This record gives sequence, C-alpha cells and structure tokens, in this order.
Amino acid sequence: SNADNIVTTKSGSISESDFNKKLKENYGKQNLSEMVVEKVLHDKYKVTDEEVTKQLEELKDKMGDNFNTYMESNGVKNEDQLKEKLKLTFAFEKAIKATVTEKDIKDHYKPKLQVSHILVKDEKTAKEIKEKLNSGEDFAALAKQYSEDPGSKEKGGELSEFGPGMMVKEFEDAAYKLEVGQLSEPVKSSFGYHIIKLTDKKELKPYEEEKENIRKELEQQRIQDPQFHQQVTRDLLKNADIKVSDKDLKDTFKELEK
Amino acid sequence: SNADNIVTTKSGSISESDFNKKLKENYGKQNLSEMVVEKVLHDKYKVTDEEVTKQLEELKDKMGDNFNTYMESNGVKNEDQLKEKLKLTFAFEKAIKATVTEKDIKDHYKPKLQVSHILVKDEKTAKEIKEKLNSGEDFAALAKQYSEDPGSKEKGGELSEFGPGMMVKEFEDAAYKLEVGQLSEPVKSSFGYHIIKLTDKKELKPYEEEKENIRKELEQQRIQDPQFHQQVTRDLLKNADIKVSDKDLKDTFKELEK
Repeated sequence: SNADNIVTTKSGSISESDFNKKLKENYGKQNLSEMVVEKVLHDKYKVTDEEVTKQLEELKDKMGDNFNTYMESNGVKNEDQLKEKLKLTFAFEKAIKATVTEKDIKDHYKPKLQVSHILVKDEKTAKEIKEKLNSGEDFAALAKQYSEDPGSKEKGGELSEFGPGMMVKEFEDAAYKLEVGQLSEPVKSSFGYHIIKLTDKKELKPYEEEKENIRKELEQQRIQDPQFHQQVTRDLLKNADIKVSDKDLKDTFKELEK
Repeated sequence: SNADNIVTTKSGSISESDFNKKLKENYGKQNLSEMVVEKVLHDKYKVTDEEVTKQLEELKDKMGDNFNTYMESNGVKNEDQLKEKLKLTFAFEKAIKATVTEKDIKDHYKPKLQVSHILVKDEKTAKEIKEKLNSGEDFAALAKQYSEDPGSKEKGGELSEFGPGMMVKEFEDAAYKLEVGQLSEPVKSSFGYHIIKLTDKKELKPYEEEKENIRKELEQQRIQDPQFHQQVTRDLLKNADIKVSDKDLKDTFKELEK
C-alpha cells in the first residue's frame, strides 16, 4: 500500500506515499508543461510511422554497435520510445516551418547585388570620401587609398555577389535603395563606416520558380535559430486555451503571460 | 478520481492517472536519488534551526527588497522551504569537512620555503645551466642570464615564500627535498624546465598551534572543489546499504558501482 517502503537504507526507509508527494512537488509543473506541449504538437502537426521508422534506420546504420549504448543515454529503453523522441522533434520542426508566410517569402524575392564598398573607422573620413566621390574621383582608386577591408582594398572594393539575409540589415537596406552606378550615404556597422556602390544587379528567375528554394532556406534558417523554438513553443501553448484544475499545479503556465 | 481531468486544452485533456504515470517515468529516479541523498545528509550531519535561521537573516538584510523576488526563483515559496535548501547545503559542507583526516593535516604541517629558480624552455639548456652551477657560477647571475620568468630574472630568481599545496606538485616535492643552499635537478612544469635553490627555511610554530588553521584551509579548499562534492555524494550513498523494492525504480542507483 501507500505506507509500504519503496527503498530501505541505514539512514531509514521512504514510503511510496512520501515518495509520490515529493515527486509531484518537485517535478509536477515541469512534467505538466512538457506533457501539454507534446499533446499540442502531436495534435496540430501529425508525423507518420514511416517518417519516424526511416529516420531511426538512418541512425542505426550511422551509430552501428555504438547505438545500443547511445539509446540508453537519453532516458530511452525501447526503440518505440526513441521513435517518440524523433517524432516530437519532427513535429516541432513542422511547427517552425508553418511560421513561414507568403509575405516572408516575397520579402526575400530580391535580385542578388554586385557591389563595391569602402570601409573607414570614423564618420568624419566617410563624409570626406563621399565628397571626393561627388567631385568625380574613381571609387576603385579611393578604395585602394582608404578602405580598411584587406579582402577588397586591392580589388576596387569589390565584394562577392550577395542577396537578402546574407548581410547585416543596415548594409543590406542601404544597398537595395541604390540603382546601378549610384553611391550610398555612410552606413554604420560593427566594423565602422561603409560607402556602397552598386555595379551590377543580377537577373532573377520568375517568382513561381524561386518561392520553393526561398521557403526551404527560411525554413532551415528558423530551425537553427533557438529564438523560434521559444516563439513556436510560446504560441502553441497560448493558442491551446489551457485551464489547470489541480490546485498544486495551478501556476504551471504562470509565465505564459506574453 | 484518477480518470478525472487535471487540465483541459483545445488539443484535449490529461487525466490525473496519465499525468502521475508519466511523472514517475520521467522523474521517478532523479527524485529517489535526491530524496535518499537528503535523507542520509540529515541523518549523518544534523544542522540546527539556529545555524539555518541565522544564515537566512544574513541573506534577508543583503537581499533587502530583492529577496521576495529571489526566493520565488528557486522552486521555493515559503521561508521554511528556503531553510531546507540552506540546511541541506550546510549538511553537505559538514560532510566534506569530515573527509579531512589527521594524516591530511600532518602532510601540510611543513615549513614555508624561500627559494630562487631559473626557468628555461628545454631540458638541454637546463642540464647546461645545472653544470654551470656545479662549476661554481653564481645562481643569481645565471638567473639574470637565462631565466624566462619576467618577475624573477632581475631579482636573482627569487620567488615569494610558499608552503604546501600552493605550488604544482612536481615543483613543491622537488623543493622540500632540498637543504639550505642545495640545488634541485631540472624540474618539468607547464612553463618548461626549472632549477630550484633553497635560500631559507622559515621557522614553524608547534603542531598543536597550527592544526586548527591547516584544517580550516583544507576544509575550505575541498568546499570549492566540485571533485569532492561528487566524492562525498558517492561515498554517503555507498555507505547507505540502499535497496529499492519498487520495480520501476530498481536501476536508480545503477551507476553507483564505483
């Protein structure tokens, strides 16, 4: 019964009752949180047995003899339990992929830009250089004279072609406001102050032939960002209309406010 | 009853039965381990209410208004619960202090040594210097000529007086084998190769007037070393003659083997 010991020691025994009460007091909330999140992910994003058995076989071949040792190091004791971990992980990813909207994909359908840039440490030098450019001095020559970027000062300030999300927002936004041959205003970044010149604006395949690739890149970009793992968790729980009836676990979703 | 919900969501409800079963499966062992360790520490090393109430008041004054906010950030909701944390921490320290034996205190009752040293990068240069010393060349002069130690090459290789446990074992052991005026053999350390000369061997107060200080230093030295927190935990559990009767929690003290 509840008053019967579950362990004996030379320091005394512990009843199943005291054990169960202590357990709910120190893990009740963490366990309810996990349980509800797992119940919502399997509800909103179903994963099939094929997608999980497949991922498992690809892990068995890679692990080999080191598999039976790895499975026991994750609170898992059966292959059915490891599938549950793999399945929960795959549902979580489907949840993140679902946060990618048309607008997010359109904001990234922009042509790759071929630009040159001059990097100086202070804003004073940047305005001075921007004035020599207005006077008609050669951008490639000024980049050889003042740029601090070792990988572009010898090559007229040329940078490898780039596209959306590949550069710092301040640098990117300034570059897409330019027309071929136009110069930017001094742009501040962590390395100092930049002057951007657009030399070429690469062609762009139709939208309907790029949305697939754009979507996959955003999807993978969010899967690595743990900022989205916290965002997706938080949103699934708020949209779950959670109501705890157990008095001891009432303030489990306490910090879900935001 | 057990079939009654403890939470409702738009993704479905969870019964108290499923909740309790899932809880024991994902925290049963971690909770049993903690519970037994806490039961052994309060059994072998009693802490009084004065030692805990006192430590608490010293924490209230330091925390001030930031206290009511700190207490809620440690899974604690009452002052009686915070005392339990403080008490467990004080019992754990008493456990570590108890690992200090007479032999450990005697091995540290040694006189402080005043030595000079020459530091070179290779063993070849060390033997060459050790030979110039045998020939009768001045140690202070050779330290000015070859030592790599910026803080002692200009001062004849002099080092501040030191005692047991303050230096690397290889350096310390070599220094206590010397008599005033004797030179060591080349000693290897992380910085290279050393040649030690003992210039003075400071006086030492009687053993009975030093064991108190020696004991306190070893006690505090082990309280910071987490190598002892794992050692004391492991030993208290092995000396507890633990026997788990619950089948689901049988392999909780599985990895206690050593």
